[PDB]
Amino acid sequence: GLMQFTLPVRLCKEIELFHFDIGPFENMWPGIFVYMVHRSCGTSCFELEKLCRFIMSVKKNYRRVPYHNWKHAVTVAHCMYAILQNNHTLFTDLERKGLLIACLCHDLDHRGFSNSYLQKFDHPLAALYSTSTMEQHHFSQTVSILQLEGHNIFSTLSSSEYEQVLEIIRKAIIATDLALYFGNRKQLEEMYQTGSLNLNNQSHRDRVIGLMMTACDLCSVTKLWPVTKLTANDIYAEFWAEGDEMKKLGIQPIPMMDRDKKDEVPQGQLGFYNAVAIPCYTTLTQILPPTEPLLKACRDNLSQWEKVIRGEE
Ligand SMILES: CNC(=O)c1ccncc1NC(=O)c1nc(C2CC2)ccc1Nc1cncnc1
Ligand SMILES: [Mg+2]
Ligand SMILES: [Zn+2]
Repeated sequence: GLMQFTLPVRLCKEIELFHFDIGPFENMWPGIFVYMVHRSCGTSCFELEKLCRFIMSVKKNYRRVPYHNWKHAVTVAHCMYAILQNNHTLFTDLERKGLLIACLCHDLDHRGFSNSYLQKFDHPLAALYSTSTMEQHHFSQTVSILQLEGHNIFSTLSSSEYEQVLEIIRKAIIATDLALYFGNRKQLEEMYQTGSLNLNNQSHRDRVIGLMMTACDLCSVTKLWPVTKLTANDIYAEFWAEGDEMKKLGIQPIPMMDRDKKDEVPQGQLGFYNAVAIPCYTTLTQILPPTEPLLKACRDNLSQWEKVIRGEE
């Protein structure tokens, strides 16, 4: 109860910045995450005996994939933590509790394949969920772990606070289905231009949290160039594996995934930052001004990829 976590000075300072890397030491990530809950939400809002067990069950149910892994979970939670702490008043005590849990669980039991690959493979999970396949799987795994004994971190909420918090987490996890991002950004844009946006409209908050979630989920692109560059490798390791699996199914895959089209990557990154990342953070900064560091860091990296093409690295 009087048992706050501390961190090495460098981590204590660097953790409050959007562009924080959580480092190569697996065994501190749980301490980092707990620390984020305790500053973001209070020393009280989760019983330590129960949080720590939830964290360790969630670690266990991520897999050893190059990108969609436990380290990705915690990066995404960190980024959400930075947004909450720079947007201190805008969000309820419940939103704070649910969104960090949402982020930690957002990719539970991911195998490193797209919704598309399950559909073309005819994987059972595509039968049981037609759209946002992995995302309904991830929310489903999250509820399963919450029902293990000594794992209900929410035990002390009222029935209705409980239903609110699980409903936050579910929409939050679903929003990480980038297929849904595009229209969710379009609608939020139109509501901020035409000034109709209202953060007491619960359908409006929903969209906003949805964008926050896209932003956190993509936040490897808002890191210092050396981190972005090296995470790009991890994401492509998965893509090229999927491309290989597409070919096995006798389907020439999209070039993003053809490991014989490695040359076309830097142009592909350009396309992506232009089509997706820049738009995401632009609209996010438009809505939540204190998140600009994300847009600035995104732009730097876009520029770093322009320099790649021009032969300058
Ligand atoms: C939707 N279009 C495309 O996904 C795209 C197209 C052409 N090339 C690349 C593309 N996607 C990505 O690069 C990418 N995608 C994603 C999710 C799967 C969708 C997440 C992070 C990414 N980048 C990244 C991350 N961390 C460090 N460096 C880079
Ligand atoms: Mg995902
Ligand atoms: Zn993710």
